[PDB]
Amino acid sequence: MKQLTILGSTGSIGCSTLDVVRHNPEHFRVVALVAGKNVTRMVEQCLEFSPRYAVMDDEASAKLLKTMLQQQGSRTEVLSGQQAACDMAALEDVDQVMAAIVGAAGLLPTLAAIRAGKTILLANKESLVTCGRLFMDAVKQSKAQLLPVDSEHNAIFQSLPQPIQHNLGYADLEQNGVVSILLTGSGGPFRETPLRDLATMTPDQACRHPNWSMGRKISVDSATMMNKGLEYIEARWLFNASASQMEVLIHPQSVIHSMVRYQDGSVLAQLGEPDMRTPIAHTMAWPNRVNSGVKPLDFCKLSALTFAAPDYDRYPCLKLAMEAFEQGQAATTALNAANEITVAAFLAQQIRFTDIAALNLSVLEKMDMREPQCVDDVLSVDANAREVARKEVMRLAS
Amino acid sequence: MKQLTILGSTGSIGCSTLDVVRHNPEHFRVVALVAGKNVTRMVEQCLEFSPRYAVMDDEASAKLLKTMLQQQGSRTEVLSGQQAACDMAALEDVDQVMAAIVGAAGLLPTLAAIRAGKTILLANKESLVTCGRLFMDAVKQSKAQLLPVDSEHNAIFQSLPQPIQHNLGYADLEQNGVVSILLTGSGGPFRETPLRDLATMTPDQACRHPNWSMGRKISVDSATMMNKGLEYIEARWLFNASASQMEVLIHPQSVIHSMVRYQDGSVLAQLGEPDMRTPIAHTMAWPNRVNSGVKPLDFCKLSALTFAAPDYDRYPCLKLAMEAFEQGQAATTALNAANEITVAAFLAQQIRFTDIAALNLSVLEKMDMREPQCVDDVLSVDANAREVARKEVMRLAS
Repeated sequence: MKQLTILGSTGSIGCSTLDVVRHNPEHFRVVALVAGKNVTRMVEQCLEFSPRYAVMDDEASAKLLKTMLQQQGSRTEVLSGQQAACDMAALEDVDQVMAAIVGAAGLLPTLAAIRAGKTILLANKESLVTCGRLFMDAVKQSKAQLLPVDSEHNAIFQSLPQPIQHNLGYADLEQNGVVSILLTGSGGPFRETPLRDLATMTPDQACRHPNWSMGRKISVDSATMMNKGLEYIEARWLFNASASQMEVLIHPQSVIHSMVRYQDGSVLAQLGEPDMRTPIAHTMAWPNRVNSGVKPLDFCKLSALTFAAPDYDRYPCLKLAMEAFEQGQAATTALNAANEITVAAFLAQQIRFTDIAALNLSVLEKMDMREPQCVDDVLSVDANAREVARKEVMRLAS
Repeated sequence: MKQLTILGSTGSIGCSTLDVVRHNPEHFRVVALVAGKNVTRMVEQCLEFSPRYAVMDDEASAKLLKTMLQQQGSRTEVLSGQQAACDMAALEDVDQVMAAIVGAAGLLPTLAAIRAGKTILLANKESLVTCGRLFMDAVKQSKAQLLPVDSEHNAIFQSLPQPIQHNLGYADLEQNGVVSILLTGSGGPFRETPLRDLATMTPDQACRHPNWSMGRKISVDSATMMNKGLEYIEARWLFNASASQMEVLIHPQSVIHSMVRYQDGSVLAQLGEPDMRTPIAHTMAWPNRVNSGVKPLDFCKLSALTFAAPDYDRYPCLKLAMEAFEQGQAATTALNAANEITVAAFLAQQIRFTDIAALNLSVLEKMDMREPQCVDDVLSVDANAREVARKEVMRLAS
């Protein structure tokens, strides 16, 4: 029986996680839930899973949640604030922590889960893009077990050897028969449009906080393969791989989610339906399995599997991301920050598509910052880079 | 440092095994070699790997080998006979035993390797088709570690969880997250013709004892998918899977060598070049890896990956093999024996292609034997079935 804390229970990953709990009330039990302002949804989950505690963004929200739960017979106790989240991640009884809170707000709470040595279900992969060094170091110390939730990372993890799985982050690939990691993907035709996505979003698989403004940034990051690059930066930290132990492959149908190349010629891969309950069910039941309510992949109703090396010429960002990794976390944090701004600039037609990679590049060159020492320097580099990218994006719009 | 005995060192699998030893003289050391009448080749390997002992088919051969080795300064000692082979498989210093001796001659020596609790590199998969119960039972007792050498089995094994890998044969799939095993293949167009094979056989990768008469039986067994069925019977013993935990998929390009379906929706697969040094290098270095001198699979120079459920109507044998498994090892041994005879009958145009499945079927029905208790009853059922299939094949040719 595994007890767990969910950081960001009112997002896509959150409800997905709970549904795995729902189908397996005999293997899991929510100890605490953490969210932002979504009171209504929070109440639902508390009534259904009877968590010990529940944390919201601010007290105004905590109070409302505290009232509704009260006038509805709920033993759950309510708290609020960032520190309370961090404390929820370190509770003694907690075995796993689903780190599904994106952005800065997710850094400290996630770091505290590691500090405490909890099994960490990494679902905010974007945090390794900036605090890769910090998180991975802290992991090495507490021996906290990392289990990637993202689709490709989880595929790689599932395809690696036991010794590397049990010591994710600080093990050695050469010593364990691993020649390279094959990060797969598809972007250009950037897999699917945010338009076709909205059209096929069913009435229950929409726990994902709306924000249409985001699905657009994602598709742009997918057209420039900047998303592949962040996956690259991330993959290198998690698996502790070198530039020469990484291989990027374009795979259109997305059936194979990523693979691992071995010394004897063998290559291991994980395949499956695009449902996020598979990766999630995997990390939660590791090192065993559980049903996630996902359909078995049907090999008869599939399209041909294709592969191709990316054309680093049509997609400068991917090469730019791979290059920043070599320049350290200051470079990666900067690259990420500038991209946020330049992509927004492009959507707001202030610049052209092609200027994204250009501006991103110019920004990295104009900056000269040191390697972030803690979550606070990362944020400093972040904010510092967002400023330059802005002073730049306007000097062009003129 | 792993010391090993090779049973059948002058065949395709044998030299392949030694080449893995050749590239890794720091991880392996041949303790003894076993072969038949190929004196010349035996001498080569003894001079190159300095085995402690060498065993041949009969003394005439042992004497010749003993002379040539002698008049060429070889400390290796020579023996002959079946019992000597069995003794070579049970030597204290031996860590692994490459069981690459096909047919009846391979049963006892392989059984003795298991009895002794050696790590068994199963390369004569056809032995599980008749003594599945015997071998698997004996394995369970000595805790001998089985490591399948065949392409699909090794792919499945590599794609299974640790607990099942470390206890191959007697573990439970349900309990370890495994829903089913996906045995892949291709036969009709039966992959490649023995004609196109001869044409592309290079001057060094021809350690395979000639016998063109065999490559033909293989292609016929591939056109009737009787080979898929034996893979099925075998796969069930090794992985201890039920009829419902087996799925047969047709996969033309043979890049994916087989896969495993999991409870959470994940499916694991192993891919690679068709070279037998990969599976071999894997079983020898398990649970770690070693270089096998096989080229890394190039995903850029591949053809589209296709899958399809087999049409059990066009290929009765596959359905027949799956059905015999349910009837026990008497049925499977019989099915195999009759097939030998009927396929030979077809090549010798005494019957038609379509009569193979028919005759195979009639034979199973006309027989009523008990479950083989030991290697001797299996041989009895075998010989008993070969006789019927003959009395039948001639009543038709009339």
